[PDB]
Amino acid sequence: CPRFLKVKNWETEVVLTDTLHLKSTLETGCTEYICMGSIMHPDVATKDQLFPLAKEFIDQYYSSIKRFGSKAHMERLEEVNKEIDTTSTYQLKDTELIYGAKHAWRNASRCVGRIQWSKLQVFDARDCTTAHGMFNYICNHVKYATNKGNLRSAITIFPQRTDGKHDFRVWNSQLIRYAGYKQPDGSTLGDPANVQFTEICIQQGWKPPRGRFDVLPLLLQANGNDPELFQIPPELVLEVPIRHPKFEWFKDLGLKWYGLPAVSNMLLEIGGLEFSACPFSGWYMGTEIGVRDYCDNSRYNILEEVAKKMNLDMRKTSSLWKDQALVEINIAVLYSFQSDKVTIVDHHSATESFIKHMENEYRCRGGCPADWVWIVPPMSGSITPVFHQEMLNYRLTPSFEYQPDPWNTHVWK
Amino acid sequence: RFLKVKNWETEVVLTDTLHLKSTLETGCTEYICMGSIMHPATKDQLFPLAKEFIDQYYSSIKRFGSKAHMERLEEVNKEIDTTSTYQLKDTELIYGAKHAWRNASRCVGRIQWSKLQVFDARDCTTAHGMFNYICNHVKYATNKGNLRSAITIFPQRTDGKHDFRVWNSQLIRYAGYKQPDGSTLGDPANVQFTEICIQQGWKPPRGRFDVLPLLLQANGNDPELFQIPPELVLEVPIRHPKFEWFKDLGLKWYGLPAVSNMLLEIGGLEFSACPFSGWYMGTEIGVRDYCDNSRYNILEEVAKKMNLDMRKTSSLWKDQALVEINIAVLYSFQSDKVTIVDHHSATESFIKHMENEYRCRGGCPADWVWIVPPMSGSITPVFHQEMLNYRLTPSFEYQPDPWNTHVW
Ligand code: HEM
Ligand code: HEM
Ligand SMILES: Cc1cc(CCNCc2ccc3ccc(N)nc3c2)ccc1C#N
Ligand SMILES: Cc1cc(CCNCc2ccc3ccc(N)nc3c2)ccc1C#N
Ligand SMILES: C[C@H](O)[C@H](O)[C@H]1CNc2nc(N)[nH]c(=O)c2N1
Ligand SMILES: C[C@H](O)[C@H](O)[C@H]1CNc2nc(N)[nH]c(=O)c2N1
Ligand SMILES: [Zn+2]
Repeated sequence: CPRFLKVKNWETEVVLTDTLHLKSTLETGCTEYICMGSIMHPDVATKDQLFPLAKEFIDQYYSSIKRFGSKAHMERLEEVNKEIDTTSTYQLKDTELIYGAKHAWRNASRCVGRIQWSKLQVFDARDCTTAHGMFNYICNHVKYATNKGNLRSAITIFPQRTDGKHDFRVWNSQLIRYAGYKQPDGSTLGDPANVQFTEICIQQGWKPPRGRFDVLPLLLQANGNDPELFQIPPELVLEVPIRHPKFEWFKDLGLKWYGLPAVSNMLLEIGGLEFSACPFSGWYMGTEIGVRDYCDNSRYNILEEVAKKMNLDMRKTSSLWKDQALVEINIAVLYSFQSDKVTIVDHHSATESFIKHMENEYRCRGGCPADWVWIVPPMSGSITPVFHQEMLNYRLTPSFEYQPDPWNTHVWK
Repeated sequence: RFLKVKNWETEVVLTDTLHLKSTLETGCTEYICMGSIMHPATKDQLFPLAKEFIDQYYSSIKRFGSKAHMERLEEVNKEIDTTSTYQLKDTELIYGAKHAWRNASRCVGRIQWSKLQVFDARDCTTAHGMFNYICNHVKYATNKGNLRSAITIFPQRTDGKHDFRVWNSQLIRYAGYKQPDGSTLGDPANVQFTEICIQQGWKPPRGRFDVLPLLLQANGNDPELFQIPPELVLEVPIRHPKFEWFKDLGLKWYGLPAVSNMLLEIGGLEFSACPFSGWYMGTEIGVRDYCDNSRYNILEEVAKKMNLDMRKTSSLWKDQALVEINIAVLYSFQSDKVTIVDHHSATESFIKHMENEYRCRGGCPADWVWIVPPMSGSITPVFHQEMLNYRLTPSFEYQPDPWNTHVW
């Protein structure tokens, strides 16, 4: 590979030079003859697989703290090496855990919020043994991160994978999400994205209120055991009713959303160690709710209803009634969060901050991997600066990864 | 291997085999994706390329290994041997041109690919000739508002010193002027080209929407200036169906998007001059041309007139203004009976096209970064459509601006 790759911004003419891509560790899925950049997704580590992965990470940590080649560095290498030899795995120090979590975020190509990467509260839950204990750790996380509306980015990290039959898993895709219910007539109540998970919860014993915005229970698996249900205390679940600054009728739509986006189904990989339960949270970009959650056809799908209340001509697509309604909905989401003082960022601010982050990263780190397809917001793409910015995408480690759904793999006891 | 693409909204899963055919590089590697980067002969090289193309042409007309097929390969071989090149048949030319369009991974309008009027201009020898061919193209394609896709193909490259080139980036574009106070009048995208026209003798009206002259290079000679006859230039005054004040902005655009700086490659042959044209998707003008910061940049002016609060970005004043502008553009073109497609309609057609191509051809190369419209992305079906990008030939390629290579 070429040592220097250039990216250009076609709006500002600014040219950046990437050297960091040489540290790329895994495959993107693309080849020389085909690009898979719009594909959504294109038994444990053996001792010999584990050695060089650990060393790579340890070197990286010690390089970051300006102690590369030091006695403490060489000693840590030796201690790790001996641990893998005698136990087939190793345990990270707290400092290394914190560094690795922050870097998984820093390395997340698809995240437009990474300017904040170094400000991440890390909770070490590696001493947790039961699903009840996971619940306790999770409640504390939610309360800390919510902070009465002044959100704080955080991650809680449960014990790493051992033999793969003792995995810790949060079965929820996010800590807070709304139930979806399929009706006998084929219609869907609540959030259609969550129907499958909802059915599992009901089967596991959950009594469903069967409403439109029912906060799902936690379904928590510890040490490879069967998962257990827990209700999050409602006072810990911060929600915002959606209203519009001009349209008095908007509140009559009865919409609301939760303040804390807290993804709980990813896998954190550090130094070849695998943390299958590592729920993390930041705060929302408005479009996540206003465009995707509300206006996707396979989600809440509210465009028609809003357009009708806006008295728009909905007969021809060329009237842009959809686009017109889309903007008002996103105005409403941002207005409601700001009014209740719950942290949220609009897509203009977020993308402008990302450009500055990207430029800084190129300066100090020699690059910043970015997935344009994900970075560009789902509305008004070209009026944000990221649209015009060439990006290079590649995978650095530590990283957040997708993993299979736990109900697909779990061995029921 | 067979590759699958999934639509995440419909859950439809298509299977791509067509990608196995590509031999050209994309720029990405196993470790680095360049999907958002805008830009990632000899007898010996020439014959296999010719052979590949003849083969797929005769394969496409259901006569692979026919008597005609064998003879053509032999004929082409002799011609490359004895002349260092070869000439396409008319049929091959037309097939080649339609397929370059079909294979254009960045084009959302490809449902139309087989409907393309091909104007053969390979007998052209002078800039005056080029002008004549171009006028006929514009007149035919414009068709009084009922636009018709067309391509005019000028003689292929020989030694590189005698290229035919249309120096304009589009046949019809507006001039851009650098003002004493450092601002720009008209279209900033064309400031450089405009300056070259001025220096070559063009007397500029110095307005906001001055139709540029044609600057035409034939056979490697110095380019020459021509004024397109105004009656051939269809333009649309932009008004809004609800905001009576919108027409007071004095905005307009031309009806015919006619890209003129690309290179058409067929069977190893290079057509450095091949202006082609279709019709507009509204966002091209309403989002990019009008609202890009580096273009006409009208958002602030429009938002003023809408009396929006422009203090905080979270008011989404830009997004509001953007929608209204695009409403105006569509309404204006439609009211004037000038062909235009909205991004909802176009992306919808593109999905149907993809379905067609997977069914009959085994896939469809597509560049999601370009296919998804620059506004309202995820409320169009292409946002939710996984796409595989790969390079098939015949193709349209970029080439350098002629003023960076030409000696006078
Ligand atoms: C602090 C404010 C943050 C903002 C505004 C933000 C913004 C975003 C947005 C808008 C996306 C696209 C999500 C989607 O469309 O589904 C995203 C993706 C992502 N974010 Fe961030 N984020 C923040 C914090 C975090 C944190 C704290 C982490 C981890 C420590 C993180 C890691 C990721 C990852 C791994 C993805 C890719 C998600 C996927 O592939 O499904 N982000 N972020
Ligand atoms: C008939 C109606 C057509 C529509 C609605 C349409 C639509 C579009 C749009 C919106 C783009 C993106 C352009 C940009 O953002 O700059 C594009 C790209 C492209 N189109 Fe089409 N198009 C049409 C006809 C054609 C024709 C007739 C040809 C050639 C024979 C063609 C070949 C291409 C190529 C090569 C690109 C890529 C341009 C580049 O790489 O800069 N299209 N099309
Ligand atoms: C349909 C689908 C969607 C997704 C995106 C989920 N990722 C959301 C996410 C992740 C991290 C975030 C961090 C901050 C924030 N505001 N939003 C964040 C949102 C993944 C997989 C599939 C599948 N299959
Ligand atoms: C600034 C820049 C822009 C571009 C995109 C031009 N693509 C226009 C185009 C091409 C073909 C079209 C076909 C139909 C249509 N409606 N519009 C069509 C518009 C490429 C290179 C550079 C550079 N440097
Ligand atoms: C098909 C396409 O890859 C898919 O719809 C992607 C596009 N870009 C995205 N970008 C973000 N931020 N989030 C998404 O879910 C998606 N979906
Ligand atoms: C940097 C990025 O590749 C560039 O801005 C692209 C993005 N997608 C695009 N898509 C279309 N249709 N037209 C464009 O000019 C661009 N520009
Ligand atoms: Zn790629």
